[PDB]
Amino acid sequence: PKVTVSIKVVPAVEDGRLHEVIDRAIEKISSWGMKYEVGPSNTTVEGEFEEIMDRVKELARYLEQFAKRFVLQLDIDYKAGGITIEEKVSKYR
Amino acid sequence: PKVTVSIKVVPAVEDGRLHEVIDRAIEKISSWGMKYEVGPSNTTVEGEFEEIMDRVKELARYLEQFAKRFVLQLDIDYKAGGITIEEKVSKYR
Amino acid sequence: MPKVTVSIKVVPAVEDGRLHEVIDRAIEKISSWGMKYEVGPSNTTVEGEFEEIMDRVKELARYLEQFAKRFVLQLDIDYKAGGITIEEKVSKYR
Amino acid sequence: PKVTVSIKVVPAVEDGRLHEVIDRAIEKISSWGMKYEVGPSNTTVEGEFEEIMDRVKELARYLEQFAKRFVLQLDIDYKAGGITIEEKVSKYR
Repeated sequence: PKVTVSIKVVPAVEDGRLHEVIDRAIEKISSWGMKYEVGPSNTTVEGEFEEIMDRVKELARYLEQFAKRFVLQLDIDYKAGGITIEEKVSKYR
Repeated sequence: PKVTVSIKVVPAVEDGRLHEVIDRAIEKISSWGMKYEVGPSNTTVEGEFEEIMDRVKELARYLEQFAKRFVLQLDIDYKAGGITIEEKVSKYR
Repeated sequence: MPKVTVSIKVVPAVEDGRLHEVIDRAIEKISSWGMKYEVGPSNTTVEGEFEEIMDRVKELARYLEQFAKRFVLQLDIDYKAGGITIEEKVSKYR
Repeated sequence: PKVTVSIKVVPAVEDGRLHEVIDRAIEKISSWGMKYEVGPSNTTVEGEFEEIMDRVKELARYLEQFAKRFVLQLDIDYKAGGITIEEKVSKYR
């Protein structure tokens, strides 16, 4: 199935670099070719679950060059038969 | 100084009724008078920290009439001197 | 009478080498609340009355700003009408 | 180098079925052979990042037989050179 996965990076860097590491994470996520939405606290991608999990492997390795330590959080909405961003939000927009 | 607080409610109810509990939470959050944004995974409010914490107390009691069991998650971005939704997202918008 | 559990995670925007002092102060502060608590690898879980914990969280945030000008603070609340406890969720495994 | 990954499952089922789905998840996690710790809110594994991400793919598919909709949350502590459960908790135990 197609699912949604919200991704948050919290790097262990001095706060003046915080936003920058996050920008690299967002840019990387945007390269995946999947529908995505940047929010105030996370970035949500919509796509096939196993592909996203593989992309998350690449994202973590990529982020090492910018931050030696970071928290990476995934919030997955897993639904048999699929769930999309629009099904979750369109009613409130 | 403001903070952002992203709020996620995950009720223990059959999938068919998920959307209803969430609707009520979003409706209640919209009543607070604070700037807010509904995302696919959470709803983010911007405002004064202690007031938001008091509003969260009210939200949880309110939700109990719709779901007897739920997960409530707050992701708070706390910055001395304040932080806003725009400072976090506007460059992607 | 009804309790909730609330797991608390602090992630400070400080260099890796200072992460642990902020977290230590957070844990020390949580332990002063008098509530049953358990420190885990990723968070610290308290069991107690919901509104009291929310008020303690207000104090926690103010307290922590001395040690870190910017931090993420995450709460994961298990809310159950009539109450839920740590033991009801983990005793099976311990 | 290891990471720690804290896993939370929140199924969209009635409250009476909730702890059961979670037990199935914990049992499956225990089959991975990795050091793990069950807590009140999540179960933390320590091991190699990419292997854990592949086990998470299997976990989601497995859980589908019990709950057709669920939230699955990963909180990953990622450190250059590795990080362990003991490094994170042993000071407070």
